[PDB]
Amino acid sequence: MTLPHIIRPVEEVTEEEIRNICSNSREKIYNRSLGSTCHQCRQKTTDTKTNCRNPDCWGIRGQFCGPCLRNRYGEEVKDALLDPNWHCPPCRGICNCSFCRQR
Amino acid sequence: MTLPHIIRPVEEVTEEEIRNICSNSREKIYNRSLGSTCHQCRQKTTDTKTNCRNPDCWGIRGQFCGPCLRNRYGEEVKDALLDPNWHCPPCRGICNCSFCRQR
DNA sequence: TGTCGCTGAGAAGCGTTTGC
DNA sequence: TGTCGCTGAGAAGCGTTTGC
Ligand SMILES: [Mg+2]
Ligand SMILES: [Zn+2]
Ligand SMILES: [Zn+2]
Ligand SMILES: [Zn+2]
Ligand SMILES: [Zn+2]
Ligand SMILES: [Zn+2]
Ligand SMILES: [Zn+2]
Repeated sequence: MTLPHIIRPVEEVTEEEIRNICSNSREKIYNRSLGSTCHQCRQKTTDTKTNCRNPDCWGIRGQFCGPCLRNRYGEEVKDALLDPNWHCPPCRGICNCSFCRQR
Repeated sequence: MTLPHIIRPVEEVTEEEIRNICSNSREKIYNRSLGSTCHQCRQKTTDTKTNCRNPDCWGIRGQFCGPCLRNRYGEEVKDALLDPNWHCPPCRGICNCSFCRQR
């Protein structure tokens, strides 16, 4: 059931993907088929989300929506998508989601 | 992929299952279809194996073969199968398998 | 510009495997 | 009477969800 984690190279990141980053939480488009889930807000939407570059990372915990990364971690998805060494907050051990800050 | 954990009641344990407990490791029958895996020796065989009674337990880590439970933990599968309150060594946190004693 | 609860999740088994 | 290495594993998303 675990969705495979695939590292998208920074040179392979499209400007269409960059412009499809969500800016306002309430303006999201839910899609049970093509959408992706943000680890923080746990909403499966079509807006572009971050991609963890840690080889040992797995699953969906590296995917964060636009609003979530800039409000819970003070970082921009556009910078994380083009960051060669970006690790998700779970990898950094700084995730403050409902689950992570309890466990 | 996780095999569901089902608690077999002690009153529902068959004498045929009891007599099918493995006694010698080298006299095991491998079966990729009907066999079960022992958490300790990691062999999928048809010999009767233990069943953890912990409700929060999951997966295969509660299944131990005859030789493994009596050689690594000094306990008998026949006693564990009829024990109302038996928890597997992983639940007791005393598992000494190759993986558990490292992590 | 905004978030958590809840279910169900939380591997398993072949291969290179058997104590001195 | 006997055991470990190795791959691949290690959730995800709807519902009861949006900061004052
Ligand atoms: Mg799974
Ligand atoms: Zn989010
Ligand atoms: Zn990560
Ligand atoms: Zn988290
Ligand atoms: Zn065994
Ligand atoms: Zn158990
Ligand atoms: Zn173990």
